[PDB]
Amino acid sequence: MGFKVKLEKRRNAINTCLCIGLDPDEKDIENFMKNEKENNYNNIKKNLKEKYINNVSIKKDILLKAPEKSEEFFYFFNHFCFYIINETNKYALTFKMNFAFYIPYGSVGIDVLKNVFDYLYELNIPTILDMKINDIGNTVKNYRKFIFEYLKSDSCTVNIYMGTNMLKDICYDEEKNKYYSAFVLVKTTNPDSAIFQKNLSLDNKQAYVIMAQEALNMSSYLNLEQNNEFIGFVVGANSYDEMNYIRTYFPNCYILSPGIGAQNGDLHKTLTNGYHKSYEKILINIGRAITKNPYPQKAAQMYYDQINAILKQN
Amino acid sequence: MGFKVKLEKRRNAINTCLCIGLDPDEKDIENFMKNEKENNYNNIKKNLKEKYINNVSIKKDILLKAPDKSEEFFYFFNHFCFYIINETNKYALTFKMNFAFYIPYGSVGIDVLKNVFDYLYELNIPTILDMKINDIGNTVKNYRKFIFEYLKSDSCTVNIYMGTNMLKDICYDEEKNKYYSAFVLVKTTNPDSAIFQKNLSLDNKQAYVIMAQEALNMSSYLNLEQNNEFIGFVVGANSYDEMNYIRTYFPNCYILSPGIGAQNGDLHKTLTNGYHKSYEKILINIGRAITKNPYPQKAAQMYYDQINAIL
Ligand SMILES: O=c1ccn([C@@H]2O[C@H](COP(=O)(O)O)[C@@H](O)[C@H]2O)c(=O)[nH]1
Ligand SMILES: O=c1ccn([C@@H]2O[C@H](COP(=O)(O)O)[C@@H](O)[C@H]2O)c(=O)[nH]1
Repeated sequence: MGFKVKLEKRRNAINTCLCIGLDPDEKDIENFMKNEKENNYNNIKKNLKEKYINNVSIKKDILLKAPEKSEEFFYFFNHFCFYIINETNKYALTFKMNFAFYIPYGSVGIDVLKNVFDYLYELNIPTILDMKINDIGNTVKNYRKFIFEYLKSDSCTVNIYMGTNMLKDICYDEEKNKYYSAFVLVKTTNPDSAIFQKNLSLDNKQAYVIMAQEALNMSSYLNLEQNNEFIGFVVGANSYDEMNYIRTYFPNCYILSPGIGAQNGDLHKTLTNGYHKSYEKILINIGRAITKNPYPQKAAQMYYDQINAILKQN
Repeated sequence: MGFKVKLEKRRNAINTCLCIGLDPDEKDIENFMKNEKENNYNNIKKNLKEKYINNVSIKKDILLKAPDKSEEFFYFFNHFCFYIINETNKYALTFKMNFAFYIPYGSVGIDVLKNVFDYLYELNIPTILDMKINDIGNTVKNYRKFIFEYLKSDSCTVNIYMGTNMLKDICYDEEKNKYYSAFVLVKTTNPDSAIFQKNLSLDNKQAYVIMAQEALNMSSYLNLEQNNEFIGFVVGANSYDEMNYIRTYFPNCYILSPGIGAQNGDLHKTLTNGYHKSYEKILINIGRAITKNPYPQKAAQMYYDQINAIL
């Protein structure tokens, strides 16, 4: 229907802006495999009872077999992702998945990535692919096809330092007359992100302000928000004094904020600075704090309740 | 094994700085399949006669089949890349392959990319993966493993706008005590690349300059060049005023320059601005002008001879 409408519907459904990050590393997979075998696959057996696992399109036969040795890594990697989604999805307004974690093993991880997006799409849960794509317009069309046609993602992240015009070939497809949403990197959770995003300037404005400004110019040029799509901003949770300014200077803009949890922020200051009455425009991404926690559903609910309490106090 | 030594060794062997870009699109694959079907698989049959094709590690049971299905697209895509490598590798100092062209179909294209790097690695031809990676240090280690451990690439491209420190987790691996090379995006061939790389500045030095300096400071901090690795710059062929500034201000730097051919540059002016006696420090990337040309070897030789004349 459009990412804007889809986000706004689900926010009424579950009343949160929590964005769960699903970034499984190699140690998450082996710990999951060892724990399932020592506990008689209690989580995997629960996955196979879930409805939508019968609708994934890649190696469905292998995935539904009860515990083909070369497929062992594919099996537990994919089932670990189902486990996290099954355990925590009721608290998630959005799921964000970083492309880097699904490529380091070659094609096998892309098949897992495809199944994860198929799974979330049948749950009708909004998705974000954190791929931070950037290239010339001819080349970036390949990224658009992978993100929005193959995976059927709702959105992705973009690094427009090479030029804002790349958004014309990411957020718009003239041949299908289709519109897509994206989050451009504005201020990032790197400790040394300032050297370029702060200390560079044009007309006594810091680079992140000018980059956010240029991003919205492209958004209006492509008429995304008339098609219920948008171009948003990635603003790190630790950047409290740029967050305010983004919300103040650009009201009604969508912000994706990572850095709470594994990178050690303060949730109240982040959410209040980026707050908006439509709080789907202030997505709080929490990944490793949930996915590496021993009781993931318990962890998701903890951050779910904390976010709602800070919303009420707004 | 070091990238600096590998580049300079091969440069003496074939005496060129041509970088052949292998960016096959959807129509390159369909056209290759169509012509192979019309002409009794003459190029695919030539690919299977090569000794080194046995060195690919993914689905060799399909790749080495006589030409004959769900595996049909994978087969012709993979063989098209081998076809180009077989036709043109004698003129290439390095091969650069842009990750974007290998992902849009899902995992199948990554299998081709792996086999392509396997093929080039056994031919001992230097490789570049044009992926322009950028992320936090924890995340980018995954790119380093995919690029330098899985594909065994010699180098890749990086966008350090998120912070120079990501190079610490790309060009160096503390657990293995291994060093890798990279090319940082400095000035790009976008028509509107100026909006950020030119008009942004610190104390009236343009953003690309401060990014280039910050890139080499990181290279010196990691002691890359004593481990026969380096950090280089991506400087567009059309940017003659910055190409010359980089060559003078950073005299011994490695430069990777794309944009000649399909993006309508002038080879003489680009190469002269960035020239260095060790001309492996000025790689000229040519992609579509060769891969989309009807006679790829003839086009590669055309640019090879043209580059050699400019010296
Ligand atoms: O400025 C940014 C942009 C994106 N991410 C991504 O967000 C996720 C953070 O998850 P975690 O730190 O909660 O585990 C990772 O995928 C990371 O690459 C950041 O951490 N900071
Ligand atoms: O500033 C840049 C940086 C990288 N590339 C890459 O170089 C190749 C262009 O070669 P060609 O096919 O245009 O000849 C593509 O992979 C493209 O993504 C550019 O064209 N311009």
